[PDB]
Amino acid sequence: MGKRYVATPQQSQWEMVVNTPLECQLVHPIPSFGDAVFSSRANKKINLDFELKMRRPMGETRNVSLISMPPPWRPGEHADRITNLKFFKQFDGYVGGQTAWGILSELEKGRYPTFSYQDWQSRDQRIEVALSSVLFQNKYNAFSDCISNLLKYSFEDIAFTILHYERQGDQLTKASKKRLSQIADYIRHNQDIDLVLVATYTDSTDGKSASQSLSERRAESLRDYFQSLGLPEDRIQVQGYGKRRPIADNGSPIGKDKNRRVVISLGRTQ
Amino acid sequence: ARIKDVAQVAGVRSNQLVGYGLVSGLPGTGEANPFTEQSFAAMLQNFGIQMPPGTKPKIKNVAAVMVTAELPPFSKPGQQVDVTVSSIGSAKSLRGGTLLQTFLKGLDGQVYAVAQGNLVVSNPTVGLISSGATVEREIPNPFGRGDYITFNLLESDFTTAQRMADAVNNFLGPQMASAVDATSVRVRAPRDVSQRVAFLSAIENLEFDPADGAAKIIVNSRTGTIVVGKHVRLKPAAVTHGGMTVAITLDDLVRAVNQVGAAPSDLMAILQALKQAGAIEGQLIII
Amino acid sequence: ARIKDVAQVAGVRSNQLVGYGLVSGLPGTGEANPFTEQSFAAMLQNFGIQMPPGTKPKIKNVAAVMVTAELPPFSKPGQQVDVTVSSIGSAKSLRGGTLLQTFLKGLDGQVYAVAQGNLVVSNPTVGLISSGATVEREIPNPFGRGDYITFNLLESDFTTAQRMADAVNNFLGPQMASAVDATSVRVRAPRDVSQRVAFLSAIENLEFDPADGAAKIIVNSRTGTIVVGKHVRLKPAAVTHGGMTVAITLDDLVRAVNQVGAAPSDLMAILQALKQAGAIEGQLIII
Amino acid sequence: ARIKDVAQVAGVRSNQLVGYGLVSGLPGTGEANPFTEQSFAAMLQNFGIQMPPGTKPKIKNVAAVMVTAELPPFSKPGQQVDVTVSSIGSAKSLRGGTLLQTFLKGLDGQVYAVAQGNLVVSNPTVGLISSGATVEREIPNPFGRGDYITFNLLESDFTTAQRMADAVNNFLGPQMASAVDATSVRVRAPRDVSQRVAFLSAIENLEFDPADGAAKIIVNSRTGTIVVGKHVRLKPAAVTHGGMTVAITLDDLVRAVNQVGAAPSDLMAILQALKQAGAIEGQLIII
Repeated sequence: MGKRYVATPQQSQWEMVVNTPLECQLVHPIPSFGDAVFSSRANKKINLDFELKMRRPMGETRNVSLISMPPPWRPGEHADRITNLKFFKQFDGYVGGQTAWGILSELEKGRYPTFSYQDWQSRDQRIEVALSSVLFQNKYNAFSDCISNLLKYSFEDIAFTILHYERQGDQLTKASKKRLSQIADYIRHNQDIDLVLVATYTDSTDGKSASQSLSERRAESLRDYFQSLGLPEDRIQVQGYGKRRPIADNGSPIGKDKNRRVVISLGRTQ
Repeated sequence: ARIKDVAQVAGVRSNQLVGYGLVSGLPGTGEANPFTEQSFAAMLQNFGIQMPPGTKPKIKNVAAVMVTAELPPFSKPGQQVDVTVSSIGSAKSLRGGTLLQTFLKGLDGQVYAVAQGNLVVSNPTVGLISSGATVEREIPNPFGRGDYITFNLLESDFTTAQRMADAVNNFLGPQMASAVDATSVRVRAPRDVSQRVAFLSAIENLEFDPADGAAKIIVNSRTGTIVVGKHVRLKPAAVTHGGMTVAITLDDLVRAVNQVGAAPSDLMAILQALKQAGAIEGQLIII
Repeated sequence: ARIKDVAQVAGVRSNQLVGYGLVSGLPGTGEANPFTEQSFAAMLQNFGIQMPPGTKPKIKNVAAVMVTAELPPFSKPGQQVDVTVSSIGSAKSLRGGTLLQTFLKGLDGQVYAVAQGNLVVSNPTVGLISSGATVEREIPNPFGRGDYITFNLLESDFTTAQRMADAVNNFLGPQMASAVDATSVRVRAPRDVSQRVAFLSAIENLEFDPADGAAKIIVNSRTGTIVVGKHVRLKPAAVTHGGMTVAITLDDLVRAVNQVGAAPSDLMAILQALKQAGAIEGQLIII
Repeated sequence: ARIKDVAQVAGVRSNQLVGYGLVSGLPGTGEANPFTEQSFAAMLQNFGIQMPPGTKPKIKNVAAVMVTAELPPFSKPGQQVDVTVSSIGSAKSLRGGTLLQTFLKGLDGQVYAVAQGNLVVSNPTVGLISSGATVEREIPNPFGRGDYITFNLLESDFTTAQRMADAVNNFLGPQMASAVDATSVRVRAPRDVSQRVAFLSAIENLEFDPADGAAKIIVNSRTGTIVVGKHVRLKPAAVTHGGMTVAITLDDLVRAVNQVGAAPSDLMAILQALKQAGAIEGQLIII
């Protein structure tokens, strides 16, 4: 007959593979076919990716039909046509946007999301791939909890940061300390960040030697802080530019405060 | 506890078969009862030997017995089940006997099995045969009908029924199982019989915690054992038995029993007084 | 104390089934009573063996018994319940016997179970079977009817009834449970049977403190034990028993009993004198 | 466990043959029963010796017996099967006897085997012959019919039925075997009888793990042995038997039995109290 790939109730299992404030990964192994992976990542926007990863790669680009088929143990219920996708050659199947959340929802109701398409490896015959809802509820609760505990900013949102200092003292302002805490959280949870560039520089109020001394003291304090997060010393770079290179009109009270600033630039190895 | 350990599927039942037969090959420990001789004569007529009327067989190695078998659910023709053989006349022992061909009848009067074999007795008048009865007929089953299957709890309880319903819903999905009373839980099942067996295989292995149940005190009035269940509480009181006074589970009451000579079975009468005074938070059951 | 420990749901009742049967396979400890022989002959006729009239079976391994089973609430066909087997003739022992097919009738005269199995006796004339009776019929229940469920207290008390009402109201909300007398508490329940089981599951596990109850003194006139409950107060008096005088719970009175020889059961008569003099603040109950 | 170890092929059955015969060559341990003498006289008439009517043979080396044989499936004419020979008269011993020609009849009244040979007795009234019966007729078989073969589980279970279905599907391919109930599994088979035997040879040797089954406690009420299966759980309770109190598998209960004198068979009555209190998660079966 036809080839249907689904996990029987004795085989169906869901796992939370990545559970960190930077990524969530819920994986359902489809026996004899591959994996179904839901991934959510720390970001400012709602994002979910569903990837149907196949052991044998996609032979050709095919139109795929996504249906919400009821399980066998639900007589009298009809199937809902969800949508039509396109699975591309030598790529994992991808569903994103509202449809991935809809797949999760149809699994929450106890149904089977079924992808139907003509398989190139199977003499161009129609095959079905279903996601089992058996043992889904607890892992969906864990997935929702992890999504709740996701950072509301990505690497793009913090990779470049400019912080400001108070008029009198060596401490950062309140907002600058908050942004530094955000940077520290992202760094402490991300192991792929390799480079930190720190460029402190100050206002023209003090003398040139005094400006350089203040800038270097601030740079060394920030370098020690970045060391405290766990990065090795060979990765952090710190430089104090004193009162040179002003970005704002020195002399105005606001301009001097602008120039009293530090640049922090992160660099990752994805 | 697995669902299959604490519940049974509705419509999947056993049936009881009963029949009359003779046990031969006894070392002179048979009967002389009129019905034994009558049955023996009829059996001999079935083989071509017909004694003249009024002839006394003088048999001593034959005993009349009652044969009982329980037919398991989904029993198919050709299978073998155990039979219990019990003497109904005056035979001293059935040890070493052989059960002759006996037809086992159901509650509707039809024959469903035939029993033979060798008796294994320890009571020397009751023996068992491990494959005595061969099933010859099938009993229809409502298992494959309908759009649901039903689990019947061995120990009826509202909380156990609801917890088993939650166990199925968590495993499969919402609105899948429902408790209809303290005993039954209905689970929606596939229409195909092969898929229903595969479905029931996954469901019957689910684990859940049965409820503790109502607090009870079970007293065996003829053996003397007193089983006090969990959640039984005895209110404090001054109990004077014999000549000594004690103040208040059984441990204190057993010591009060041991104070005087009395007897370990005198505790059964102390509980009844506590029950009358309202000093028991539970049910006192006498079996 | 949980609600399920100290109360029962109204309409969720047990039923008692009774029947007559024969126990076979006894080691020569059967009967010769006329009714036993008559029943044995009828049973043999049911299998095709009919003795001539006036024939004495001379059976010694068969005893006539009375079989009793209690049908738990929500009992479904196919379930098994315990049966108590008691001899009614003159059999010396039922040990090692086998109960033959007996039909258990309800109070309306209809058959609701069939009992067989092996007897387990310790009194050698009373035995029990753990799954003797198989339920064959259902008894309808008013549990799912109406807009409320009712809890019946095992120990009737106005304060316990009101405290259980408060326990439900605190858990769920105002105007949810009401005590209608010293025994019954009415709780509003869902109309759906599945939701009512889920609702009753949460309610029957609620904890509350039952009231102490009226102060009572329970005296077992045949065993001699005296159980003095809480809140019993004895007014001071000069009690002269035998030759010694004592002044006034039981501890002082037991010492007065021990002063003279007398007997530990002479205390039962001292209490009656105190009751007549109005020196007891409670109820003196004799069981 | 191999499939052939835990299952049987549907339609491939045994048949039971029964017959009446005489055993000669006994050292003076024969019978004098009227039917023995009647059969002996008829046998002698079959050889040309006819005694005048009313002549008493005064035989002492001949005993009347009942001969039983089980006909294995696919039994062909010329094969030999075992026979069990049991005395039905009053012979003291069958040791050293010789079974004379006896015809073994099926359930339809036709002769399918003839039994002779030498008896091997240990009970001196029951003996066995290793090749007593020679098969003379064939019984037709439905094995080669249809488009599938069916396996009947010796121990019925939904999980064992489904696991055996998966074992065949993994070995051969998808949609090959299906479980139709808790006992039967249907496997598609070739139409040719020779290919079906070759096919069944590969399938019956498949290995799989039978399920544990429902948790049960088996009590032999007449021997005293108590077999507690896997997955049986006893809920904690305070058990007072005799004069000592114990708290809760059998190991603790056996120690409580050994505390008092009592008897090792008093444990059978402790379990029944635990069953009544709902402290057993399983089935208490009495055999």
